[PDB]
Amino acid sequence: SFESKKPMRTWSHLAEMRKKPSEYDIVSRKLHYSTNNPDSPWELSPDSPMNLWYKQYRNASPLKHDNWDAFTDPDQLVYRTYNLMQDGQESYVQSLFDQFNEREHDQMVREGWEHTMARCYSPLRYLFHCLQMSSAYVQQMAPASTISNCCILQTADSLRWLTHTAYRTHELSLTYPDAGLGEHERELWEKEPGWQGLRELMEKQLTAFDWGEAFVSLNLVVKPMIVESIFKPLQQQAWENNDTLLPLLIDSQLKDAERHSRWSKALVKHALENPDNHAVIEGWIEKWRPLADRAAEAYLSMLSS
Amino acid sequence: SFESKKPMRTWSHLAEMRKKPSEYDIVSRKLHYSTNNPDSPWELSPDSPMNLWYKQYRNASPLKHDNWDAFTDPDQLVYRTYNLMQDGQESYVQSLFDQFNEREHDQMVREGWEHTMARCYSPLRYLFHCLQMSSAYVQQMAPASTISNCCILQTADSLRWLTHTAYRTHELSLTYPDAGLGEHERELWEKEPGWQGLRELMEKQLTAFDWGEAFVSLNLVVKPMIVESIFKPLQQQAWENNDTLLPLLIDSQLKDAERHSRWSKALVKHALENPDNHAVIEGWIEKWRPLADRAAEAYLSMLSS
Amino acid sequence: AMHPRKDWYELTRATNWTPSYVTEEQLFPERMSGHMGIPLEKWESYDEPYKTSYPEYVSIQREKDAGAYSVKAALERAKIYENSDPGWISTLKSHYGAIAVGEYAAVTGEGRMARFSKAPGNRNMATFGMMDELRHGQLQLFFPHEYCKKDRQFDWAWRAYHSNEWAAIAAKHFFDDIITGRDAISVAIMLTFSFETGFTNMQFLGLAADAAEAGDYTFANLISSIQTDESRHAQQGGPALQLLIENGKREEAQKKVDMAIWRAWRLFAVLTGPVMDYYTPLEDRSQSFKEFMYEWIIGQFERSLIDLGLDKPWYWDLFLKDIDELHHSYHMGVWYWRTTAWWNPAAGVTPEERDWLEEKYPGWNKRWGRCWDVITENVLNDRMDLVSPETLPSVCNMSQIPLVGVPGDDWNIEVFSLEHNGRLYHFGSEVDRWVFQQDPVQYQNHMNIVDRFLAGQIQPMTLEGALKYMGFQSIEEMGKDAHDFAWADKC
Amino acid sequence: AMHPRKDWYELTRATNWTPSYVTEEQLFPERMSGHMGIPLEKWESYDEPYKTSYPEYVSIQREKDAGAYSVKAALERAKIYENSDPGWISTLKSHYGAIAVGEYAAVTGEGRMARFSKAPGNRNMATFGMMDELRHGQLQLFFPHEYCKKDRQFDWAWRAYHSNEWAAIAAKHFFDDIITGRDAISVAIMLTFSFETGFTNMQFLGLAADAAEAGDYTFANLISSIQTDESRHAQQGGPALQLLIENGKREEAQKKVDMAIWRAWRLFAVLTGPVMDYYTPLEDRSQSFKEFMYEWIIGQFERSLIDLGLDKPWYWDLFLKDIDELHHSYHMGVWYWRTTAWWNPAAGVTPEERDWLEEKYPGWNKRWGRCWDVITENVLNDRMDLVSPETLPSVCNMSQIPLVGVPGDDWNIEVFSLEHNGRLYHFGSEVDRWVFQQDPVQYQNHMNIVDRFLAGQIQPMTLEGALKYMGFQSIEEMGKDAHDFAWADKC
Amino acid sequence: STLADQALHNNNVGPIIRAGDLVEPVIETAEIDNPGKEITVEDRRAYVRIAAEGELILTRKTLEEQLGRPFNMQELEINLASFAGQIQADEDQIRFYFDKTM
Amino acid sequence: STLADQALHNNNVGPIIRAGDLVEPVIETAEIDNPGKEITVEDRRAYVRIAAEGELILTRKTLEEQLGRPFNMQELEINLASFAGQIQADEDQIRFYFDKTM
Amino acid sequence: SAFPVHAAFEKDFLVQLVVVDLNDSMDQVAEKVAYHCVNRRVAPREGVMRVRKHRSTELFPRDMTIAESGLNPTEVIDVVFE
Amino acid sequence: SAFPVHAAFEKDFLVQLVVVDLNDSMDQVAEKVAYHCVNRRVAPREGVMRVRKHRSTELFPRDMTIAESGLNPTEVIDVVFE
Ligand SMILES: [Fe+3]
Ligand SMILES: [Fe+3]
Ligand SMILES: [Fe+3]
Ligand SMILES: [Fe+3]
Repeated sequence: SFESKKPMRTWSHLAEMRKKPSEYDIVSRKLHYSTNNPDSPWELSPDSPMNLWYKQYRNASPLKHDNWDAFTDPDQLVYRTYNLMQDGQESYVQSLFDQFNEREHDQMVREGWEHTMARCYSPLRYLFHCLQMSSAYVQQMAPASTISNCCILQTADSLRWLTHTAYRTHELSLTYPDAGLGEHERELWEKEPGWQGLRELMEKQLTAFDWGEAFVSLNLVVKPMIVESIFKPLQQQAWENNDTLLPLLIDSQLKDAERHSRWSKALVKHALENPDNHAVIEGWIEKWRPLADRAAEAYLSMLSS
Repeated sequence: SFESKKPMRTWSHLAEMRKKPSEYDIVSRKLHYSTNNPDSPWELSPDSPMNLWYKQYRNASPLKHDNWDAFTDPDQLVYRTYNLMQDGQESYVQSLFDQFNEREHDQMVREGWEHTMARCYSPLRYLFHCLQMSSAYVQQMAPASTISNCCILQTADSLRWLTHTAYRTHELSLTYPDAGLGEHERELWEKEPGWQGLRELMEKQLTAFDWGEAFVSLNLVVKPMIVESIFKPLQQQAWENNDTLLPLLIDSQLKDAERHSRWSKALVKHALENPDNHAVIEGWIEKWRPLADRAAEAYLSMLSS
Repeated sequence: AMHPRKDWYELTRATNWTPSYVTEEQLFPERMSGHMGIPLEKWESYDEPYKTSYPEYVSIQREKDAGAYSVKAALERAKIYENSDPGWISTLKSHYGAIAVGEYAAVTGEGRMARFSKAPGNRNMATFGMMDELRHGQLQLFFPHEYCKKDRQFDWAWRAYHSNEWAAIAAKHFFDDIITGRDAISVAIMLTFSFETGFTNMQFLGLAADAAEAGDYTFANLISSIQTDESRHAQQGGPALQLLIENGKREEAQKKVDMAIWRAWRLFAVLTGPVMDYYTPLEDRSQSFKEFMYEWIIGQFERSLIDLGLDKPWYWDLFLKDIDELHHSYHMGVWYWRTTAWWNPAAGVTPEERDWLEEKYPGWNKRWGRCWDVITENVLNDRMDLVSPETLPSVCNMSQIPLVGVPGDDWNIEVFSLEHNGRLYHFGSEVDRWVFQQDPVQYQNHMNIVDRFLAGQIQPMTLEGALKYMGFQSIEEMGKDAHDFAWADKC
Repeated sequence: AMHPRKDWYELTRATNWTPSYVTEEQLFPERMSGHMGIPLEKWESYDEPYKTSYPEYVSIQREKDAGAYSVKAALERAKIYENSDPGWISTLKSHYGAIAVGEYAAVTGEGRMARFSKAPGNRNMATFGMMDELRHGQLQLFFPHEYCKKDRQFDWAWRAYHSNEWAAIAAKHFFDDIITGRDAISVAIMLTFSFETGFTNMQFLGLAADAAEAGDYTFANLISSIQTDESRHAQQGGPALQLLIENGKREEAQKKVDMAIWRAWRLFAVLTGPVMDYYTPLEDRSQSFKEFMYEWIIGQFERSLIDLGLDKPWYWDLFLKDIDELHHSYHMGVWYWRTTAWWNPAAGVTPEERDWLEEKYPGWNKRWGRCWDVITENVLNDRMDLVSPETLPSVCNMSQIPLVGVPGDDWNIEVFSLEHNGRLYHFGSEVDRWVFQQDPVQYQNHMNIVDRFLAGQIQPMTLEGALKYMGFQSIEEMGKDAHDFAWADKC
Repeated sequence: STLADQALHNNNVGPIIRAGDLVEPVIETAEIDNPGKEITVEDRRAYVRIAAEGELILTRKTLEEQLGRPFNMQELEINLASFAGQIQADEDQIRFYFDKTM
Repeated sequence: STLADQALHNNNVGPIIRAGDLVEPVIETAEIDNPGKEITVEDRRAYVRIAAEGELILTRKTLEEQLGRPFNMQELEINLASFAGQIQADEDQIRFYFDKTM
Repeated sequence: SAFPVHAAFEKDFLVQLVVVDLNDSMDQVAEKVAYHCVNRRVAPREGVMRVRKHRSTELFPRDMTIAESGLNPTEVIDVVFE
Repeated sequence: SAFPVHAAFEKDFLVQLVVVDLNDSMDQVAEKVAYHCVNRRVAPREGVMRVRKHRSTELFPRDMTIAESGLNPTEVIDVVFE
């Protein structure tokens, strides 16, 4: 039978929290209803194509936890506060672009630097769009909305970096119209050996459909390699070629990247509450590391010559 | 007798404008009721002390126009849009401070630079507060609210620069605690010869009570000298001493300064509709120029040695 | 200086390349991508007509939210919850329950495109679309959350998609079919074109007009702000349809639009119809449900569909008749079975309202009016047992909504049935049966709530057993007449 | 990393120095500065208790305005102008007329400090104060501006300070005396301490409460946002008073506070009193004018004054009696001479209101009620000539407001007169005469409107000649009863 | 389907502006930037439906002048709740239009 | 002056919060950060008068926890429409207080 | 021998699940449907109620049982007046 | 010989500008003040109206003129009942 019960101060699922629920809790937690029915993620035939896909690539993942939904973004970002934060950071970057343009920064880079940018920087737009696609995939497959929310914002950050690169490629080409800036990046991504490790890495990562393996390979192998092997060496090369804008822009992008590493590590910490997950995660890191290392090595020998 | 008249689409004083009034027009124009009654600016005894002051230092100024109120800020700024603009610029500057601090920028300036900053930069806080006081004076005495609004925002900008200087003085002192940063600026402003031209200049300018002479001496003599003789030489010195933050900060302050020059010039253009005002303005510029030149010369020989 | 977006926009979507270490098909599998065999190079002509870029996006969306939250904050003491007509409060409750977590599901339709569309401009506009639906999911959880402490039915803003309540099943069956359960190109066409340039304008602008009349500006300001995002990301679908038509796939495109519009229609008729013609107080009804339909779906949406080179759907005349009829019957079902709803349906049949209904739908009193005559007589005579049901409606195997017809003087009702794979299915229209036949693997083993009741899954097999199954956790949560029958006094 | 404000704040106000090329007195002349001979070094201990810094200011004020304008924009169609009680519309009109350009004048009191205060923290906090009053002047021109097209009386939001209308003279005589017409330290004490921690809370928060009850959230949200700035820049006055007391100037400080509070009181009694007890619809009256007085001025303001080491003013008991009495009489004067106001006074004396008035002010019906009995009888008997005046009130030479007393059964009225320099002046209280005697050079040759009428300056010397002199430009602009006497029907 | 036929066979295009500070400026802009076209306006309080036949242009420069404050074309999105017609938008204007004539 | 005497002789201090999203978080914060003091609240719809005897502290950390979103102490100004008591404010808290006891 | 049917009653607005019995006459089935209809949403009236397969033209005889009828469970029936 | 006075009428709520004549009796002055008061804000009554300097205890005689009174222009008078 049905009893009488009083109104609750928050959602019925938070109503046993000790602390007063935050904005983050209220709008982010336990929103994937597709994990409720293990036989029918989606309200359709149990063997519909997308039901099979999710039962295979989410529910059946070797990476297992009995309460994914208790995962918490260490940054507790919501849409509102992401836009406040990134409007501040992106307004700062746009102001840098405006001011460094006024100062005709690009005319004073070391002789030849435009050629190094056209080879090693402007085709990053492909790489970053791969991050973007791949983040969107972890979003749609992750088994808790608090995980997926982190991926959504990471997907937006990828597009942010993509757009920086597009903007600067075009701007650089105005001072240097005879380096193929804005013209030859697809040929470079497809045929230049320094790009082929990365391109092989992402094409294979983009076809890893298990949500766990997708997350591990993207966030724990590929993206840390980009930070150490692409972002930071590029800042150093800029330093030696009198490009003082690139280091500042890359320090803004590194804030984003550090934030991705933060939620990633927090998700690892949550998954490792289950002891089996150590061998699962470590297995996938070993699987993907040699591609990542190969990618890095080819990129740096292209950059450093 | 009294006729019937229809509602107007805007204030009765704008209602003959051809164009639809703007936000700027609506909230800025013709708000000084103290110019309506030439015998009694203020609603008090006609010979009250402040009535005498205004009749002497505003109404009786040699700088004359029959319609001061038709003056227009070329930038058409209102409080709302000033805060949007300066929140963007000041957020950018604060982000620069944060990032350059992270990078330990101050530890890499050329040997001795902290001593040059402590002599030639940190006492600017006195100079800029003089600008602040002086702007507030032109505000309260100017004979049209659209002129006064420009002064108010200029007064805020002065305080903005003052606060930059305070912030950086304190921050620099953390890396360089034995240069007297934050300790000896008043003694420097009062006793160091490189500061005495400027200090003589502002003390005499702050006692020019005629609104016209106040405006001309502040905006057409002193502030252009600061741009050419203080702001720009400091950027050049920073360049030669590996201070890459100071040039960026000063480029933000120069935006403010260019904006002051813009409304100033527009006010000159408006006043010169009256032919007598040419000799008045030019007379005051000749009167104040030698102080300004002396100030500049002493500052630069202190800076360049 | 800054360079204008036109000068660098092309580089932002110059992101297609020719795969070499995997095949194109592996990277864009058809079951997720739905490219219909159209090669990568043809997709590069896709040109989103409503562009944005990342720095503009974060700036503008910051401003949108600033205004939405400010207005909520400034009007918290306006006493909407206490001073509004209870039919208006019920409209809020169904809206938030039927939409909030469905918005958050839509993140996944946009993510499907961001990853699996072969059109590069689509993948970027989908990335903003992901972000937009995230906003919409968070807004429509945050806004109703302050009412939790007033009324447990507001807990269904969060709870409804987690339940097996009949209307939540209808909503999830629809959204999982058009948003989360198909390939990227199907989402472009069925969600962003068909649903989001068609019907969402009804719920989010037509309803806003009623909210503004009802003096609820927090809600009107919220939902019209939401629809400004939709107006941008809905423009992903046109350019996909145009491309499909240019590459020989007009027929497939047309079938997907026809199916999505019908599916959307049946769900909006059961949620938005009763709201607009019955729950919203008479003097707040900006237009009737049918008038709004003719403005938004016939006048605006259908004209856009024709402009893009598609045809009026084959069922157009059925549709037009349905606009005159279906929601009056759906209202009646929701109201008679109110105890299975998480809001409080208003009957909306005081004599004044019935005069309005008759003006907006001539012949109403001799049809639905005949039913409401009996009900109203039982209420006046305090025969309240005759006003609560003692069995279940039969339910559509497509829309998940009860099977209805026109009652009274010219009674007509029709069920369209189908045997398939050794099972008997029932549908509430020719079109719903056709939708099933278009893709039987999507639907065949799905069980509607009545199928479940008869198969032993709902225990005990009683109305109470069903209310428990549907997720109700206290007596207060089940729907009641909005005015506790006070309307009978007006009769 | 950023460094916290505490670590660098002191350098922002380390801006005093010892003048050498001019004297200290030349740089801070006493007539503009009002330092009373206290040397620069003593002023460096000034410590503003409510600090801000430039980057925080622009950020936070951006956010304040974003919310004010958003709310205005979201509620433009709420029909306040058409659906509000006309007494509420009149309250808006007097508020904007009596305040908007007075806010902009206050920029000049803050500029007086920014330039001429010897306290460095005062000069910076005044610079933010300048900016704040700029905001307040622009808001309260921008908000009423959309109503110009509805009603010429809204033109007085801009026009009033440019006119010689009697109430605009009263307002300007007050603001020019305490804000624009004295030295910097007088402004600190009379404006930021006495007026802006005392009385502005009544107009801008007490009235907000009534506005929120009246369902006008645009206005309530506006004016409470304005008062958040005041709460910061009003904190310039305490620290100045403390310094004056520490340096032997307690008596001078006390006289300035006593004078400013009385002057503020008479003007607020004629503008805010009638609003709160008569124009605001009965059911929107959060508290009576006297109740609000006891909350804000007695309970909050006077307690702060005592905490800072000052005394209750010498006239305290007169003041308390005045709270019970004055505004009822001022209401009557404004309403009987309504044709000289730019708003439409509501009489506020329907039997229901008179019961309320009697509860809030026992003995009211045997006093002011006696006057309203005659007026109401003339209205019922359509003797409308007996409801319009045919002469001028006598007016105070300090407050510029008519000379009034208690009418009816225990009639008492008193004028306090003074000969000075061969002229006869009249004042409406002991305190107003005392204020004049405190600084005769500020007032002596000022002529109130009635002085002007008798001296030949208003031509023709007729009521119509006076309405023209006061600036009225069409028949629509002059005040009328707010309800066109419809209240008589309730009697 | 007479009522429906007649509703379908329109060539109306133009913005649907949500309630707020953009409604009157856009109406005024629609009139100024499409001279010799009739602009129709249907006011539904929460939004306003603004239309012309076949094409309706809003230029940034006119909209800025009618709004009375600095205005970037992309900002129209804050108040553009829907629109009829296909859209083409740039930094200088937005055009609502149809390819066919029904 | 009995009514007036009694109104004057109070030692009430604390914030007056304008209507909005800060009212309940501040009330809750006043209670948590001043344990064993009674907090009084007078609701006037456009604002709320929150008080305690002699001293009332609001800490940023508690206010952030009650508001449920990141919060800097200076932001309280957006909603601090007035206050009783002298104020001392820093990055960590705001204290309302009186020097005397009446 | 519970036997579910889906039943549309004349002049009513919907189809409803009604559980009849395998041995039930068409007269008894028509009663059991009427129970959930007449005097709830449908006004009573004189006449004989009859049972047909949905949209049929043939009435089942009054005495025939659902068992003798060849109806399958969950098929749709109409309840109508002669 | 217009002669302005400021006059407070008994039971009224304010003081008003009334312009009397230099040769006017105190009876005629009391009429001219009553004009702007009685039946406007003050109920009529039986009795004789009298004129005194404001707050005075001495009444001016009824026949005395303002001229014979020594009042100055713009001085305040009360109009009162015996
Ligand atoms: Fe959405
Ligand atoms: Fe959407
Ligand atoms: Fe102010
Ligand atoms: Fe103020």
